Amino acid sequence: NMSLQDAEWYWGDISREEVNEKLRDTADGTFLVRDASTDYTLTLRKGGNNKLIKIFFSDPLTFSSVVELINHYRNELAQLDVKLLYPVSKQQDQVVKEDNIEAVGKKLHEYNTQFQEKSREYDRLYEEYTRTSQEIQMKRTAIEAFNETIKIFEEQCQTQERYSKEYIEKFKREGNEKEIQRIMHNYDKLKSRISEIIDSRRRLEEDLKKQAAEYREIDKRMNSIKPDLIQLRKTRDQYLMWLTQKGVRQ
Amino acid sequence: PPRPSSGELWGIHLMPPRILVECLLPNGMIVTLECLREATLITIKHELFKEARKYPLHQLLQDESSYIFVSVTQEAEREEFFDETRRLCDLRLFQPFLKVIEPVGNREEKILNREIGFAIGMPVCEFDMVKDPEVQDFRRNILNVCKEAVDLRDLNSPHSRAMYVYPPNVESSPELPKHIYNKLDKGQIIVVIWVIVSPNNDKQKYTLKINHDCVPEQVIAEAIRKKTRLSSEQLKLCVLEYQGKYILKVCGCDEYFLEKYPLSQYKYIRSCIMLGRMPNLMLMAKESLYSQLPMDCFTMPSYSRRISSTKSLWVINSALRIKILCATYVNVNIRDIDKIYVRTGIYHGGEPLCDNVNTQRVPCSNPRWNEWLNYDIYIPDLPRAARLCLSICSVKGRKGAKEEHCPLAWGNINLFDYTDTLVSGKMALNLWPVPHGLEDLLNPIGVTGSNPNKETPCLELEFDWFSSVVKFPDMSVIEEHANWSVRENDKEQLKAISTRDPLSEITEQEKDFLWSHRHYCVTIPEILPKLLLSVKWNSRDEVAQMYCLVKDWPPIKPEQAMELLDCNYPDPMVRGFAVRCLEKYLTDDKLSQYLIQLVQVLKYEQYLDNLLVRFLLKKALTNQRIGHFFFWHLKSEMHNKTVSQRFGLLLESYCRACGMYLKHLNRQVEAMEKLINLTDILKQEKKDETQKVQMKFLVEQMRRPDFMDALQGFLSPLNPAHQLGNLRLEECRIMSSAKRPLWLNWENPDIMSELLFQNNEIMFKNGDDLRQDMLTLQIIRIMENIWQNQGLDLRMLPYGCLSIGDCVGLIEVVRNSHTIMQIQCKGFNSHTLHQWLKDKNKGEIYDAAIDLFTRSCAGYCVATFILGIGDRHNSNIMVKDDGQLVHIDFGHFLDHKKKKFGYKRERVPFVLTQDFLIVISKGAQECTKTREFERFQEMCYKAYLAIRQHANLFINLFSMMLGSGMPELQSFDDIAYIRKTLALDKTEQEALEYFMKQMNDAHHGGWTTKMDWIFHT
Ligand SMILES: C[C@@H]1Cn2ncc(-c3ccc(S(=O)(=O)N(C)C)cc3)c2CN1c1ccnc2[nH]ccc12
Repeated sequence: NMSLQDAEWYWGDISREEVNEKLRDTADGTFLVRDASTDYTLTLRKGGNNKLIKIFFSDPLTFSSVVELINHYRNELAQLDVKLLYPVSKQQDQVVKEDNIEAVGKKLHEYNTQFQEKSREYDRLYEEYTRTSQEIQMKRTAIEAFNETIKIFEEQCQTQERYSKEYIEKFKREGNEKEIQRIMHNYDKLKSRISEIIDSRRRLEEDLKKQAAEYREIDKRMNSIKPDLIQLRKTRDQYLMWLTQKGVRQ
Repeated sequence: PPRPSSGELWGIHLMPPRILVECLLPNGMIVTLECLREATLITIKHELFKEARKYPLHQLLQDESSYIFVSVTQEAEREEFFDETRRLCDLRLFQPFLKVIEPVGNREEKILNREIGFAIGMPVCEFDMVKDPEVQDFRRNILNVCKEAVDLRDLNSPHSRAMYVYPPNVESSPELPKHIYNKLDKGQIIVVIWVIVSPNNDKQKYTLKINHDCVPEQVIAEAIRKKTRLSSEQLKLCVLEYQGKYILKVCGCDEYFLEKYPLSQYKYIRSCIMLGRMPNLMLMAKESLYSQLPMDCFTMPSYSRRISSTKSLWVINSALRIKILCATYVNVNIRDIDKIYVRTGIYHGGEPLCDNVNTQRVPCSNPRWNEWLNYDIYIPDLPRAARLCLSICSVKGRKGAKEEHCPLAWGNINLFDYTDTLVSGKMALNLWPVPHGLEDLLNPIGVTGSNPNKETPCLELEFDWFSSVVKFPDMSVIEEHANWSVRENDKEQLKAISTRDPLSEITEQEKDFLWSHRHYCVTIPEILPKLLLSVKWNSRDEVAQMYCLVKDWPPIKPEQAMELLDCNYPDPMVRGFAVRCLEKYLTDDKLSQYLIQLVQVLKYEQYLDNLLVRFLLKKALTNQRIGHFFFWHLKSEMHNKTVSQRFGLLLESYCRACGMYLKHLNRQVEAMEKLINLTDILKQEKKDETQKVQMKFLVEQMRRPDFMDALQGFLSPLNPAHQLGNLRLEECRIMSSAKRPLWLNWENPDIMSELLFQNNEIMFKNGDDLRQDMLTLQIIRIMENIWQNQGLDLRMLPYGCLSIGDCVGLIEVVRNSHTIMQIQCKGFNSHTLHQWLKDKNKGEIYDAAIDLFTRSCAGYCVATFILGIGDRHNSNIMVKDDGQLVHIDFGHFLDHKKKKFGYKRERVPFVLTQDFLIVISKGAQECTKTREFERFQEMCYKAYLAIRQHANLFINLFSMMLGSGMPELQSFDDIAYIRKTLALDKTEQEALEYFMKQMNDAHHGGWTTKMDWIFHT
């Protein structure tokens, strides 16, 4: 009960959504105290969840102050089976390394400029990512349609062969040169066509190999921007909060 | 696979007028035949078989009538063309060819499977291929719902057929609001009954006056009496005994009064009373309709005829552990990130059952771990709906001590399968891309199961082996374990907890309280969602006890049971209870009103076969109005690989049993494919061409017989009671906006179209995501309904909007409307808007225009503020000539500016300009001091508090839409915005003070309250 509003764990007028960002992926024992929607609310991290414990905890009240109730469980805490360990400190003062309103304001304008430019590049990359992913899907469907087409034209050669074998046998024995030439001319036209369909599939397979490579490169570029964009927003938002606190408040 | 485009060939949107077709004869010969792009297959076959005589081995060819054509489609399917009346341009061919074959197998099954496959946008044969026994079980087992539905349809034929095709468009309750009843002349309505006195089809009107609660037959009886003849009282009574041979129809559309409901309970009539408009009905013979209704026949498909030790989970004495082996690859820049690891969690809904466990960090180039991960959960303590949620994350530890963690790919797996077997052995899981905007390392809201695209990061896993197959215990075993597990100011506390919103904070003290009083809770059954969140789901002792309470739990209102179907309630008993409530109490009216949310929560279901899908399919197959929207909402998501298998299998079972509606739906689908293709040509090949050149191309292609055949004579997908007749091409235009939407106009072919609307105007838009508008418009309809039922006549007039696919849909055009910018252009001054409305509404009708403007303006003022709609301006707000305000293109809702700008404030999208204030104040100098403005403020205050009282419904509706994939609706923290705008953590009086300050800040003063400061009186 040494201090009052000086305490590092007290945050005051901050929403549950803000506390959820502060406790995200934190170890069991992480905690912070804030003002209730009314009276205060202690939020404790336990088993991957944030636990809301109201401060009025049980009816026989042995706590004299908010700092006395916290420090009692901070040192030694089942009556469940969890003791208050690492408190979220007001660390956030270090993010803004400027003295006056003018210098902070100048740095916020810089960060916001960088953030909007990086946001615009991220959205452009995301549209390219989507478009590339969609076109890769189309080329994969078109290759399957080519495979099926080539199978049918091959079946056609086989069918031409089965049905002409005995007729070419007879025409050669009957001396009809014009009739054999007409058969092999059609077969040539069929083979010429299967060659053209095969080359078209081959070209599409190349374009897909190239677009699949572009995709991996777009994915890599986005996996690089994402963390840098998040950090930039965090900085920007921290400088904005600094200016709100330093400036005339309602 | 699904068709890449809506074009006539692969890489060719439109075929040239004449095209060369490679024809493969059954003798092995190839013939190149030039065909007209729109020639039918019967013509091509005849032209081919004539030509084939000039080619070798012609003697081996049978009569042309012995053969049909077969070819590869844009879906990579070998389709048999049994319908030779179809045109070459409509065959969806991959390449220009046709193979001649002798038709074999079951002709009937093949034709039906093609029709279903066309509707669904996916070949049926693709399902027969699927190796998963859960899919094959779904396909066979769902057929009992199909057979039930079709048998209920022939129960009382033909009335039961008519009731399916034309269900009554009725409200949920016959009771009318006082202000609606007072619009009547001592409980009586004046109705106009029309008779088509055949032949020559001559119209006669009967201005009839009857009681609002008159059943349709009672209305028919009065029309019989009031008919022009001469007969006495006893003669008019015996002629009335020969009635019940007639039915009532709405003039101008396909709405029928087939059921015995009060006339006022019919939405058309209720709307008529409200608007003060005269109801125009058409009397027709029962036989005229019953003869037009065909008998629907369901056929058992071919796949139905063919076929595709155990330890309890509770006897397994160990903790949970999963081995993460390796990942094939990750797409990362090795110079930008330091290490990669696998993040895992055990979830029940979006709540972890224990702390998250990570693997060790490893290099980008070498994604290998071979690490058993240990979870703080006893294997018997695993709830039935438990899931493994994982991701491969990247770590960038370059700036100070600060680390940057980002997910690269994610995946979710049900720890128990559809047969209650616990996962065992080795498992390969294909991972999914991270959704845009998602920053969390795990995605527990995301779908479960492997990514169907196998050209993605594949994570190799290993589950424990227990020398046998582990099954989750049966209910009998669960029930016995619950028995082994075993002043009144606290009764008031439970009442306060039950009234709170679904996303209000619940303390650990409240959880322990709710759990301690779980048996009294049964007195307040609506406390169930709050109580279920109090349960420790990581403890089989508590769950077993919760299952016992749920089994005997009293039913709750459907609007409350709907919450138990969202992503926070995954337990099959909880979801089962929720479904049983909807079966008993959910009306067709409300089912149609919340269908979109009910379809999205299907995505949350762990398995294909469940009580919800069976309930929805039964209803879609019992009511065509539901069936229509059930089909279109499922079809609109068929491009989405996360849900395409589930939605495709569902759609297959729907199309197999919907009867004749499949033919009407295929007509809608082909009209849409041609609109998609037309818009694709304009956006791609013709994008650098002028509006005049684009319009010449448009009028030329729309005039093609194949285009005129597909886009005339079909039902409107926005409302199937609306018949789209002949296209009025002189009214059809391309809009000057970026996405170049089509503004289309059709004739209404209804014999009495002039009494409803002679023209049907619809906008077709390709390029924009229409789901946000679709959701916004639906919320506006629910808000207006709350308002009307509470006595507030704040007319919104929300236009129809339907998403039909990936950034493609239909938007209903609001008749006789003009943007504020259009009015401002015709004039410059701030009085220009009020001047326009004076010129449009002269003398006597002036007051009704200002009133309508004020009422609609207040509705929009409150709705846009609560929702956080996209900013309003003179180009997205319109006014009808009667005064009715209509807001268009909402696009974004909730905190859509949260990331972009760090500012934390609730926006006022709709700030009433001096121009709007001048209208409300009837041209006064000081606008905010008028009695008109004071009355307008009172309307806003009433509208706002009315929505705040119904907050749980709106929060539930947004919670059910988290599955959708809308960027502004990804987490419950996104829904937190309406908790702020509705000031749910404040008192009713503080909330009104809050709304007033928001309006005061945006309008720079003028907003007052007649009520006192201390107590609002
Ligand atoms: C089809 C919907 C609803 N609707 N109803 C009537 C109109 C309309 C359009 C223009 C004009 S005008 O300016 O006087 N004119 C002479 C050109 C007058 C009325 C509209 C527009 N609208 C949208 C358009 C685009 N994107 C949208 N997203 C959601 C709705 C929406």
